[PDB]
Amino acid sequence: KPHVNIGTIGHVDHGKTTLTAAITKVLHDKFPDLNETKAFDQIDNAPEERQRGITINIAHVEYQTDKRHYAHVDAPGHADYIKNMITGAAQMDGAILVVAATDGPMPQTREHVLLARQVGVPYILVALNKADAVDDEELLELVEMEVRELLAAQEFDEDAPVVRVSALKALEGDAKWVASVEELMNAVDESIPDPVRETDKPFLMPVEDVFTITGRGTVVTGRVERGVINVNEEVEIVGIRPSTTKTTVTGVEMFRKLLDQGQAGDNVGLLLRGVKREDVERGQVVTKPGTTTPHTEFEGQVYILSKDEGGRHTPFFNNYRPQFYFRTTDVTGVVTLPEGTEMVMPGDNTNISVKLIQPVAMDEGLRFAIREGGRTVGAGRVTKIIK
Ligand SMILES: Nc1nc2c(ncn2[C@@H]2O[C@H](COP(=O)(O)OP(=O)(O)O)[C@@H](O)[C@H]2O)c(=O)[nH]1
Ligand SMILES: [Mg+2]
Repeated sequence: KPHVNIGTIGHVDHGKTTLTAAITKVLHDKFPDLNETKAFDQIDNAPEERQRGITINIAHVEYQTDKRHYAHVDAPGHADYIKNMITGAAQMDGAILVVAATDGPMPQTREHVLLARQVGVPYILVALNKADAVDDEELLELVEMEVRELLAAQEFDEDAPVVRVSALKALEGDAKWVASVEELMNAVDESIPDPVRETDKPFLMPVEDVFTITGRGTVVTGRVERGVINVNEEVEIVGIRPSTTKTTVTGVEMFRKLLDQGQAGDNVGLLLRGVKREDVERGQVVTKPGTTTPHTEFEGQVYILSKDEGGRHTPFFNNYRPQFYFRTTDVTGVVTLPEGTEMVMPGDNTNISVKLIQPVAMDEGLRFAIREGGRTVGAGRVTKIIK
């Protein structure tokens, strides 16, 4: 019964919210287990979400098929999709592209799929909507060519399936189009690959602080993001200071217990053999040995907080010196703007190149904040690393 994060993406007036309403409905009349059929009113008039200091407008919805339980996310505004995806309100494990068969792919449709590659969304599949209105069959055929050629150039594939649906007629109970969105949810079931168990990910916990206890005890604290660790297994601290450390954890303890295994998500304290207190910093990470290494230069995709959200006032140029909150620490780096971009306004999303004065353990698809002395001015995700 795996849990999966998906969402509808596409142009405005193309019927993303309708299909989301149809999807939840089609499974609620067809399942006692599936949650309340949500109506267009409460999905379209989406609530307001504030995460990491950024304001969003996101509609969360849950439903489950017989193969997976899903966590669906929809937004009203296009910019909200820019916000959500880059700032991770939906660490999406799949995505449903919505292409209205009347218009076809529009700038956002390309912009959404493009941005899907920037944040590492593994799969995108297509829901050819509004087929209740298109007479011509060979027009529909071509509408599939433009898309499948949009998804092919953005490193996706022919493997991804296009499903002609009607988000309206299925929503209105028409058994011919109700079955159409039914096939979608089976494609959704099989096409999107199974998202890895956060337990089965390789071990990773960011360091939060460090103290001296007993005589030989130098505890490190943090909440495990990835994986689990067995007591006395070698770990690897990763580069707030320039070097790469290596030590064998000798005791893990959560609250009253002193476990031999800490799970992903647990607030845990790790006692270590072979380093002292002055060898560990916030933002350092205790990885499984050799799984991850710390880089210094990378290529990211960042969203800048706008005037209305308390974002930066002056636009910034190359050789911009902010801090980058990679995990539990603010590391200062310098910017180079992409060829063609001379200035970054508030509001603007952009690709970006960054050189850090520090080394930081990082992988692609890692959220980070951009701050002016603690005050966050933006956020983003790693897209490409260099050196
Ligand atoms: N005929 C038809 N109209 C649709 C369909 N899906 C959505 N619409 C229309 O599209 C309009 C906006 O739908 P909505 O889901 O809010 O679009 P989005 O949120 O921008 O993706 C509504 O007035 C619907 O009547 C469909 O499958 N068939
Ligand atoms: Mg919408």
